[PDB]
Amino acid sequence: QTKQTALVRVENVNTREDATWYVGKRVCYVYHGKKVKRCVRWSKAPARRSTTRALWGRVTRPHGNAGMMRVKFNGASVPASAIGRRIRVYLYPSQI
Amino acid sequence: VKPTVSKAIVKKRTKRFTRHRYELFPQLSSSWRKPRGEDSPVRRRYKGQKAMPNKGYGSDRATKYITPSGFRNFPINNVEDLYMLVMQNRKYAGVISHTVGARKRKAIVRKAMELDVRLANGNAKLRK
Amino acid sequence: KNRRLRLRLNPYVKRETAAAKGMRNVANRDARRKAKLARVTKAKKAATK
Amino acid sequence: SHSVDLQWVLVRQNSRFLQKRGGIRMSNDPFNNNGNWTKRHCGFLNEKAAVVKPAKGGAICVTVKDGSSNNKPRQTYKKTVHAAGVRASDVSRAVAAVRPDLADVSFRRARRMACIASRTAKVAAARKARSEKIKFSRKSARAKR
Amino acid sequence: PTRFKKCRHQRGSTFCGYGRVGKHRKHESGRGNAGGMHHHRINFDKYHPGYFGKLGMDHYHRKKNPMWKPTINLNNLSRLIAAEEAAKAAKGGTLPVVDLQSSGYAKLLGNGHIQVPCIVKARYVSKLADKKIRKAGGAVVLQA
Amino acid sequence: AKSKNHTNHNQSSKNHRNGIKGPVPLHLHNSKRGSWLPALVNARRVRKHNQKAALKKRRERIAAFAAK
Amino acid sequence: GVDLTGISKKSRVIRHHTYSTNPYIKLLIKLYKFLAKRTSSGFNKVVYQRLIKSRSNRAPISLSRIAVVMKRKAVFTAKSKAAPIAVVVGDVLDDVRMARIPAMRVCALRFSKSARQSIVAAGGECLTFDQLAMIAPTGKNTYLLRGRKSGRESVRHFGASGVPGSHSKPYATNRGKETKRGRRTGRSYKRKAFRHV
Amino acid sequence: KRAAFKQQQTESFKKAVVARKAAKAALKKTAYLRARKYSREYRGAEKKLVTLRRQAASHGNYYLEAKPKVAVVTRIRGIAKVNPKQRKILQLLRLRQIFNTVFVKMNKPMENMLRAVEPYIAYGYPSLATVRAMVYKRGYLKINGQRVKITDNQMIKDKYNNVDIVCAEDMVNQIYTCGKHFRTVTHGMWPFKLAPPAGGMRQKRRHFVEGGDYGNRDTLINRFLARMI
RNA sequence: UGAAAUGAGCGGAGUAUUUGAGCUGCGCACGGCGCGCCGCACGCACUGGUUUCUUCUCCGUGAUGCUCCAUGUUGGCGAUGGAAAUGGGGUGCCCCCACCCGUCUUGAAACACGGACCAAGGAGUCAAACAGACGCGCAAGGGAGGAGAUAUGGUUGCCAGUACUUCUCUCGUACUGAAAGGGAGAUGCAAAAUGCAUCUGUGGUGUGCACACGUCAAAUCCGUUUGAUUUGCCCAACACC
RNA sequence: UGCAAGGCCGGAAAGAAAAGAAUUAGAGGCACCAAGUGGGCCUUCUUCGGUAAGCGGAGCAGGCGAUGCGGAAUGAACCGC
RNA sequence: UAAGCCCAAUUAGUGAUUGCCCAUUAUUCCUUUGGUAAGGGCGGAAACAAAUGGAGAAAGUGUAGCCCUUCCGAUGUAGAUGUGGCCUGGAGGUUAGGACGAAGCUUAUGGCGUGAGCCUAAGAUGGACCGGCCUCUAGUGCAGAUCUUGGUUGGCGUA
Ligand SMILES: [K+]
Ligand SMILES: [K+]
Ligand SMILES: [K+]
Ligand SMILES: [K+]
Ligand SMILES: [K+]
Ligand SMILES: [Mg+2]
Ligand SMILES: [Mg+2]
Ligand SMILES: [Mg+2]
Ligand SMILES: [Mg+2]
Ligand SMILES: [Mg+2]
Ligand SMILES: [Mg+2]
Ligand SMILES: [Mg+2]
Ligand SMILES: [Mg+2]
Ligand SMILES: [Mg+2]
Ligand SMILES: [Mg+2]
Ligand SMILES: [Mg+2]
Ligand SMILES: [Mg+2]
Ligand SMILES: [Mg+2]
Ligand SMILES: [Mg+2]
Ligand SMILES: [Mg+2]
Ligand SMILES: [Mg+2]
Ligand SMILES: [Mg+2]
Ligand SMILES: [Mg+2]
Ligand SMILES: [Mg+2]
Ligand SMILES: [Mg+2]
Ligand SMILES: [Mg+2]
Ligand SMILES: [Mg+2]
Ligand SMILES: [Mg+2]
Ligand SMILES: [Mg+2]
Ligand SMILES: [Mg+2]
Ligand SMILES: [Mg+2]
Ligand SMILES: [Mg+2]
Ligand SMILES: [Mg+2]
Ligand SMILES: [Mg+2]
Ligand code: NA
Ligand code: NA
Ligand code: NA
Ligand code: NA
Repeated sequence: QTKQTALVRVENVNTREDATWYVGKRVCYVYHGKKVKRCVRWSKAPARRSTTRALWGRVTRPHGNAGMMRVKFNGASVPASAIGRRIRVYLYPSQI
Repeated sequence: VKPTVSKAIVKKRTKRFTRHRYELFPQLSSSWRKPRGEDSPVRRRYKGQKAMPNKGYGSDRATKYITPSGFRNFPINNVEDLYMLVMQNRKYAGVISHTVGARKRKAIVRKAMELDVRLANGNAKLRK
Repeated sequence: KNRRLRLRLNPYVKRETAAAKGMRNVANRDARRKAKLARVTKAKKAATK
Repeated sequence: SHSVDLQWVLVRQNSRFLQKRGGIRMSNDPFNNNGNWTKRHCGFLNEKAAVVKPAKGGAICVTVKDGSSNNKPRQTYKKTVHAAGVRASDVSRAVAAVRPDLADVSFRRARRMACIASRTAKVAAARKARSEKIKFSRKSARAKR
Repeated sequence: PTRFKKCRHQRGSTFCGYGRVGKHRKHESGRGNAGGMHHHRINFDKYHPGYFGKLGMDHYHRKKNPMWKPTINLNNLSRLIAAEEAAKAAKGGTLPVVDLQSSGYAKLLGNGHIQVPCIVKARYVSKLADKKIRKAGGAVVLQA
Repeated sequence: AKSKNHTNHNQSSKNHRNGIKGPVPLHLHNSKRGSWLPALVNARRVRKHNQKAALKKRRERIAAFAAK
Repeated sequence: GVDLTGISKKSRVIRHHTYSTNPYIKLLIKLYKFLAKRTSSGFNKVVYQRLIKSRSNRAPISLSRIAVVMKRKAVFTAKSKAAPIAVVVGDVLDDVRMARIPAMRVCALRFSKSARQSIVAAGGECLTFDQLAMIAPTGKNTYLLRGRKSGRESVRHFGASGVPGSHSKPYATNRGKETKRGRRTGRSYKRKAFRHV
Repeated sequence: KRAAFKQQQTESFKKAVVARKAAKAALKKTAYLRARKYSREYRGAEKKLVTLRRQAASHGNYYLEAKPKVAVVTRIRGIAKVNPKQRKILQLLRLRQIFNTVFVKMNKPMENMLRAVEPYIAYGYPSLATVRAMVYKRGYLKINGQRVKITDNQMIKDKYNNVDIVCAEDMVNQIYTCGKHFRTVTHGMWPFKLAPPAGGMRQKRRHFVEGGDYGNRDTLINRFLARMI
């Protein structure tokens, strides 16, 4: 395998044309750690402080013909413990 | 003194090129040695083996020898050595030799502060 | 594909592109199609006769 | 009889003024405006040379070997002191009168000399303020003669 | 010096440039010049023809002093004449005298054109040398 | 223990690695040693006369250049 | 990959720095490297190339050889034109076989004491390469010359002496040894003196 | 002030700038006229051929098309396990690397050379668009031993030093029409280095007529090369 | 993020410019019929004409910058703290890779041999003969060596060194024959079983650096310089004599 | 005055047309000093002995040996590279 | 109603000739290194103090490479060669350090170098020598020779 590129299967996306629509969209993997560490708006919004963490990326290109897409995460690769876990594909950046 | 701004340092490789199977023999130092065995997997470039150093790993010439602070380390041993760094004080930073005594280090640090010559291992209490 | 490089190598490319635009004009295309078919058919009939 | 070109060939690789440390070739030549080990910057080697040195206070001294007495070591280098507030371009012109190919480095060195004098005064004032609030066990005083 | 040798370069090369198959053994060819006619014949014949066999008469108790006879040619005679004498030397006039045996030469050979005419005291002389020196204006006087 | 007898397997590759060098051109090493003797002797006399003519021609050219 | 079989056989050994430790040699190389680069002179290019060569590849020339070749050039040379400067990248040695030589201007890396005396006494002059660059910066009116190397004992020894047509001297300290078999017809065979090529 | 030699260089440089601008404008005009002349020649030749075909058909005769003069050859195999005869021919064709592409004259001496190395190459007869795309997008000249991308007509004119070759259109015309300078133009260029064909090949080990790729594809090389250029 | 924005794209200027398409003039090519007649899809030249449709068109900034570095926007975090960041180091875990080293051998992960750990030790050395490459001195000459001499006939020592000398010795400047023994220039005139004369001279021919006369082509910032070539001399070399 | 040969003095030279009428990542030649190797093995075609052999023995050429990588699940030699 | 065999396609009688997935291959971009490398610059242009644009610019094989632009190659056993390549003991020079702590020793002490290695930090280690640079020199670099010597060690609280 080549861990710099991830493969994400998105519900209701079963054609290559469907996966083309999501090219360039933001992708987020949500998990939690053991200790509460620094997050965005740590001082501004103390209610956001949690063990919950996110790793972000973007969709680069469709994979195959059945709606699979390739995702590249910011800098680092997605952990292998995320295999089989939920990935969030947002509707922004929007071309509509 | 602020160091001269250079392009981003890439650092093609971070891990060392350690000797093959040094972790299994305590007498074997981790220092690199070219494997010359006729059946050596490392020498034969097997996929899941340790890599070997070569010319390709060489670092970019524009940022070579640059410390994370942005200076280049120039070893110094006394006060008079600092005057060599007066003009190019944004390029080089002095490194006091380990065997230089505390008595002499006090004079070296004080003179460096006046000359605005960065010391890599000087008194970090000064310069804030 | 690059505009500057193509024009630098071929200063006549603007003339060629203008000719391409005219050929792809729909009114020009239909009129040319009618004229070409008519005059080729006439030449064939006259040569046969 | 023995030119700078010949002398540079002789001493380029080995010289008491050459400081090769950690892969860096520098020079502690007192007549080197830069510290770089090049033929142009070797003030001790060149027939004519100039160097920008500090003086007591904010004054800037220019030491010139004009070539007339290179065989007289005590008469080789002559010092002329420019009073504090001298423009760095004036010091550059003074160096350029002998070595036109050292004008740019001499100007920068003249600026650096002024900056160091100002910073030394500022650092010394701060150090004295810190020292005035400390009771020192010992204080050494050189005996006057 | 030891630091310039291939041994320094070969530290860590194991076989030190002698190979894994052949290896560096003790005497794979025999010692010295052994096998000059067997298994080394080609080397001896192609590089040292004439090595084997006998030739000529024997001379017991050779004494080289009786056989001493160095030679010098006419075109080299200026080496034994001082520069001032050579300049003043002209054909038909006063000429320098060269004593060959005191100069370490026994026979005058006579190759090439003689540069400065002179009188030559020699133990031996070739016929061509004697002819040429007389034609040039010099002379040869026998000595012992 | 028997071994291989003979082969020419790699010899062509070795010969072509530095290439089969072309023959020396006919204008070089064109010695007549060992050829038919009477023609060789006659040619020698002709060549001797040619050398004498070459010497005379250069003498004439030297005088011509000196005069002009 | 790119098919480049035997591409390394195209590469040639070209040296750009001298092996010499002579500081004065290095100064001359610096001077003529600049002149070869900054001037349109074939003479400067050749002189710079020859200043890098090894001592064995800078053969010495004799004064008699210089005098002979200048005379060959002096004839067929206009009477209004001055004789060229003999330029030798190497040592110039005296010849005792030539007593009388004309007045010539000779530039060389080194002169023997006798050779320099002979040149001066003949009315000529000896020049160093810095003077040659001063007065002939492009090598105008120069006669570039090379010494002889084919008469050297090393050359005479090169090659096997036991093959037909070979006349190389063998490596033997004893002249009388190695004279019987392979060298005389009466001792087995004699190596053939000639072989057609 | 300014030194005397600095002033002299300044005067020379001003004149050099003036000459550079004027030469650039003159070259652009020359290239413009030549490109116009070539474009009309291509249009006229095509129309003449179309009319000649119609005249033959209208009376039941047949028009025999001219045998193509220029072939475009690309290498579709690696550098492993090549016999020496094929190895030398590929070297002479300058096809030393996979997907190297060259233009050759389709004469009998070259045809026999191509036939001996069919399994390693795929070749056909190029069109004007194929020639233009390769010259403009993949055109590199041999200048002082260096592979230099064609970026202006000045480097073309300086490279060839010929009145008939001063612009990229001159280079394109020479290749396409097989002019008197076909060898000079083709030899002056670095061999074309193409990307693998998007969409893939069919079967590199079989002839094109066999359903593979290594044969003569006639004009079908153009759509093969379009996915590569 | 404009630290030289070469742009059909940036800046000015003007409603023009000429590409193609239609429609057509003459000549010539082309095709069908057997001499010049008919046709001509619309090829070539007039860079033909008509502008009915389709286009934008032109001009513009050298480096007086040899090189490198240095110039946005919006939030989050960071207001000197056991702080925030980035990199490094440590340990574990995931998914994917991954047969034990050294050795002989065509072939080793091998049911082929040496292989429990660590420390210290452990293997191309010295001398002589020759050769080639490269560095240095001198050069038809180079160099000793042994030994003397005195600064030193002095000084614990530095000083077992350095400085100086050689009618010698040695390697070369000459080679050949088993030996007795002989022993090499060129040119001219002439053919004497040692022919005469002259001494600034490559023994001759072919190919051949530079340089000197010119002569063409390309490019010039118009000063030239990048090639090629004629002739002369040809250096070093190579080949015939 | 012919022939053979070695030269000298002149002439002419699409520097090699046209007819499919070559191409070249074509600097040609010349030396000097040396190392390792001189057990091989495999394969497409040709091929000898043998019932045959993962057997022995050759030819032309590729390959392994000396070399991994991507493929044939696995394989020194197969495919791709 | 293959996920078998033979043939044939690329979203399908619709309107055109690249379905998709994997290389140390190809194209291209960045970086290193070496060339039979290709070029340009190197006569400091002018002007410019601090308090409050900068720095460099070496005629050069090789260095932290004089600087910049450009092109091409880059694997490899036996083997060859090179390296202003690394390291060790000693000598001739030069320049420094040390009782305010030398050598040696210790490391989740980091930094630098493709690498051999170098350097700093800490020792709640040590107690007197020693570093850099040029040259000279040699008993100069260890993982394994059923290698030598010394110590240790699982077997084992076992037979
Ligand atoms: K073997
Ligand atoms: K480079
Ligand atoms: K250098
Ligand atoms: K080992
Ligand atoms: K135990
Ligand atoms: Mg193996
Ligand atoms: Mg310590
Ligand atoms: Mg100035
Ligand atoms: Mg090896
Ligand atoms: Mg060896
Ligand atoms: Mg052996
Ligand atoms: Mg063997
Ligand atoms: Mg007998
Ligand atoms: Mg055998
Ligand atoms: Mg001789
Ligand atoms: Mg396929
Ligand atoms: Mg195949
Ligand atoms: Mg505009
Ligand atoms: Mg910026
Ligand atoms: Mg076996
Ligand atoms: Mg083997
Ligand atoms: Mg093994
Ligand atoms: Mg087994
Ligand atoms: Mg075994
Ligand atoms: Mg055994
Ligand atoms: Mg001799
Ligand atoms: Mg032809
Ligand atoms: Mg596999
Ligand atoms: Mg469809
Ligand atoms: Mg390699
Ligand atoms: Mg020792
Ligand atoms: Mg630990
Ligand atoms: Mg030892
Ligand atoms: Mg050990
Ligand atoms: Na690293
Ligand atoms: Na197989
Ligand atoms: Na790669
Ligand atoms: Na590169």
